[PDB]
Amino acid sequence: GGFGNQGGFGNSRGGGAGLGNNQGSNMGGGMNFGAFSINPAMMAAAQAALQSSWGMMGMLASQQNQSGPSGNNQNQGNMQ
Amino acid sequence: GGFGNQGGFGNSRGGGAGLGNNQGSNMGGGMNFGAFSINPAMMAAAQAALQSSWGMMGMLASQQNQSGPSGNNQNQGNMQ
Amino acid sequence: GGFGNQGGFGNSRGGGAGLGNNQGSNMGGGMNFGAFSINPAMMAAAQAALQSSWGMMGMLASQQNQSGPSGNNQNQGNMQ
Amino acid sequence: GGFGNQGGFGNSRGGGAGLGNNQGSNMGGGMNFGAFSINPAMMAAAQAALQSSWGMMGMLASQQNQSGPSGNNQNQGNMQ
Amino acid sequence: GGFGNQGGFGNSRGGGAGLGNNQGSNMGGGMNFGAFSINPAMMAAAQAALQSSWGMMGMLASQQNQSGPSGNNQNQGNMQ
Repeated sequence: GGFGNQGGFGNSRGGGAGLGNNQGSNMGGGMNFGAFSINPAMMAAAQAALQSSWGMMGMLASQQNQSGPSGNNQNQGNMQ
Repeated sequence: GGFGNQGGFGNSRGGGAGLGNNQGSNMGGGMNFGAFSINPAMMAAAQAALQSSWGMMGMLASQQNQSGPSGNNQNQGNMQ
Repeated sequence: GGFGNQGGFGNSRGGGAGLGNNQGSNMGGGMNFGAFSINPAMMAAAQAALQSSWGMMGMLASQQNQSGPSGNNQNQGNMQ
Repeated sequence: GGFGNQGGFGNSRGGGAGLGNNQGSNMGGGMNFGAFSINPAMMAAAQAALQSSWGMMGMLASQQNQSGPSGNNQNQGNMQ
Repeated sequence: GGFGNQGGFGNSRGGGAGLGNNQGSNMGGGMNFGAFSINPAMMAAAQAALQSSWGMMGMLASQQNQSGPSGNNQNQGNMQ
């Protein structure tokens, strides 16, 4: 058998809706997703840190260090 | 048999709705998802930290260190 | 069997809607996505840090170091 | 079997909508995407850092170092 | 089988809409994308740093160092 393989999606008259087959990956931190819809309305706001991993080896090493956001200012306006 | 393989989804007349087959991965921290819908309305707000992992080995090592967000300011407006 | 292969999507009368087959990758930090829709309306705001990985080896090494955003100012206006 | 191959998408009467088959790559940090739509309206604002990877080896090495944005000012106007 | 090959997209009556088959690449940091649409309206603003990679080896080396933007000023006007 293989190593680390991923089959396809939505074929041969595909259908349905979702999130599938993620390895070591990040989805979010301020994001909107709309499809096949009528009059959608969405709002997102995030202050965040994300860290992820798949298959990691190490010897006398240091791997993945993250220091988050600090000391920022932000302003977004209105939408009529 | 294989190592770390993932079958496909939504094929041959696919259907239904969901989240499946995630290994060592992160989904969230401020996110909206809508599909095949009429007049959806959604709001999300997050202050967060997320950390995840699959298959990790280590010897005389340090792996995955995270310091979260600190000292920020944010403002989002209105939507008529 | 192979190593690290990914099948295709949306073929032979494709259909449906989603996110699939990501390895070691990042999706977000301020993003909107709309398709096949009527009168969509979306808002996103993010202050963030993201880090991701797939298949990593190391010996007497240091790998992936990230220091986030610090001390910025931003202003976005209105949309009639 | 191969090494690191990716099948095609949207062929032979393609259809549907999404994000698929990413290896070691980044999508976001201030981005809008619209298609096949009527009267879309979108706003994005980001202060961010992103880092990603697929298949990495190392010995007496240092790989991927990132110091984020610091000390900037920005102003965007209105859209009637 | 091959090494690092990518099939085509949108052929033989192509259709649908998306982002697919990226290896070690970056998409964002202030970007708008519209197609086949009526009266679209979009705004993006970004302060960012992005770093990405696919297949990397190293021995007594240093690879990928990035110091982000610092100390800038910017102003964009209005659009009636």
